[PDB]
Amino acid sequence: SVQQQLEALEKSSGGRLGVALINTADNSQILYRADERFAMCSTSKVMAAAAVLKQSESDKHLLNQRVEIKKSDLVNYNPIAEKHVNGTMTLAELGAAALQYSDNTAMNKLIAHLGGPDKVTAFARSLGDETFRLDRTAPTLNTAIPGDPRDTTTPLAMAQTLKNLTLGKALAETQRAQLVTWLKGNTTGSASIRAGLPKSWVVGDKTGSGDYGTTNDIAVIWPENHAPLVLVTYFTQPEQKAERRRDILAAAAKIVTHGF
Repeated sequence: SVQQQLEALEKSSGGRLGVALINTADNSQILYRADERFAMCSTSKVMAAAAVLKQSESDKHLLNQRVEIKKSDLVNYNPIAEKHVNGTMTLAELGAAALQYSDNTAMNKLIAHLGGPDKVTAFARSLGDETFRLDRTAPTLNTAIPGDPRDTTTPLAMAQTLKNLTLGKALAETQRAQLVTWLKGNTTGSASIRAGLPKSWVVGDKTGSGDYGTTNDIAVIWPENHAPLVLVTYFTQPEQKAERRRDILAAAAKIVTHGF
């Protein structure tokens, strides 16, 4: 069975696997350690970007506003923000970089503009997500230390919230459509969830990778002839310098989507 397949996958992987799939056709779900906390890592960027979109619903000027990119803003990873040192980037462009290239500088600007990590948590709360919690900026929010509650959430919680953001009540139509466009254009997840699904399926996702070989991916999937599916696959390991295993996420995705 699916459950027996996942536990077997987990057992041979050498880590801890968290899975949460919601079939919007009938709201049925497939859960594996879905109520356990995991470090979100860069998948938390979706909540930061969405927080800015919610504000833009009340300020038609926000998204095009500018922020200047200094050389001191560059952190451990910023492939897009680097191309703009001494120049500027609009909040929209920062949202794009943070999500489609997982630019860490871009994420920080968004957090800064919102007023800090605590504000992102409040936004999550306003959405009915009582699990999510952002405590730090990039890149320290990626330490993913076992048992550390900072910057974590559960698979089910993130699945429920990702659903509300992309297919439900969370955002106004234009903003919601913008978030979806950003997710579909992601360039960092070909070896993760996407790798475990039929080539024709349309997918929008946000990956994450941190210490303890933490490998994550949350996505919205549009089959050719069925209602959408929302999937969260989190994976983490016992040793601080373990390698990431994007292939485990692909395997989990194939296991749970069998039949759609």
